[PDB]
Amino acid sequence: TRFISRHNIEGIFTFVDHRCVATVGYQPQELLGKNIVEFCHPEDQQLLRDSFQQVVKLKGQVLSVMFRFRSKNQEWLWMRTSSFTFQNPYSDEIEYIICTNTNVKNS
Amino acid sequence: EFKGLDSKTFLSEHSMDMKFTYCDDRITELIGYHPEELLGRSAYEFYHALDSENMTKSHQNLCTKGQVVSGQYRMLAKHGGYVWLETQGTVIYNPQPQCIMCVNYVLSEIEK
Ligand SMILES: CS(=O)(=O)c1sc(-c2cc(F)cc(F)c2)c2c1[C@H](O)C(F)(F)C2
Repeated sequence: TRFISRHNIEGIFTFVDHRCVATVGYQPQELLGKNIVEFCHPEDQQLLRDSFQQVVKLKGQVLSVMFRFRSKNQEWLWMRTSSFTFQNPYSDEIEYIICTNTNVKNS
Repeated sequence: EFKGLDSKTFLSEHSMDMKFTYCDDRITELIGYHPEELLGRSAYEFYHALDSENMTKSHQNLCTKGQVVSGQYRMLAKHGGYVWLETQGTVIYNPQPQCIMCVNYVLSEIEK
C-alpha cells in the first residue's frame, strides 16, 4: 500500500523502496534521479513544490501533501505523501527529505 | 578506513508494536542482517537488556509526541556483539497511527 522515498531539497528521488512497484507501477531505477514533480498532475505541481520548500522549515515535523501521481499504468493516482527533513545532528550536511507515499482515496 | 555518517545510516519502518515492516539493505553491511529476516520481528528482540527500559520510555514518548530522538542504545549484530546506534523515529498518522519511520545511525566505528 505504501513506499518510502528519500529526496534532495529540490525533489529528486535519491532512494526509492521496492514497494513503489505495487504502489505506482514503476521500478525504483525508473524513479531514481527524476524529480517527484515530474510524476505530478499539473494542477498539483505548485502545491508539491511549495510543500517541499516548507517541510525544510518545519524542524522534523511531518508535512503531509495529497497530490495526483501518474502511475506506470497511465492513471492519476491519489497519493498522500507524509514528509519530514532529516539532518544527521553529528554533521552539517544539507538536510534531505524522507517520504512515506501511500495511494489514498479522494472521498 | 572507516565509514562516514551517511554510509552508516539506514532507514527502517515499523508497525506500532515495533515490528519491522521494512528495512533498508544498508543494514546488511552495518549489522549483518538481511532485511527479509527482520520482517515481522519486534525491534525489542534486538535491544541490549541494559537499554530495554530506556527504549520502552523512548517508544512511549514517540507514541505521545509523534516524533522522538532516542538516546544512545545497543542493537545486537547478526554474528554476535552489539553496535551502538541513535535513531530519529517519526509516527506517520492518518490526518490514527499507520506506522513508525526510523532513521537509524550507527555510532560505532564501522570499517570501509
Ligand atoms: C523511535 S525510537 O524509539 O528511537 C526506535 S529505535 C527503533 C529501532 C530501529 C531499528 F531499525 C533497529 C533497532 F534496534 C531499533 C525503533 C524505535 C521505535 O520504538 C520502533 F518501534 F519504531 C522501533
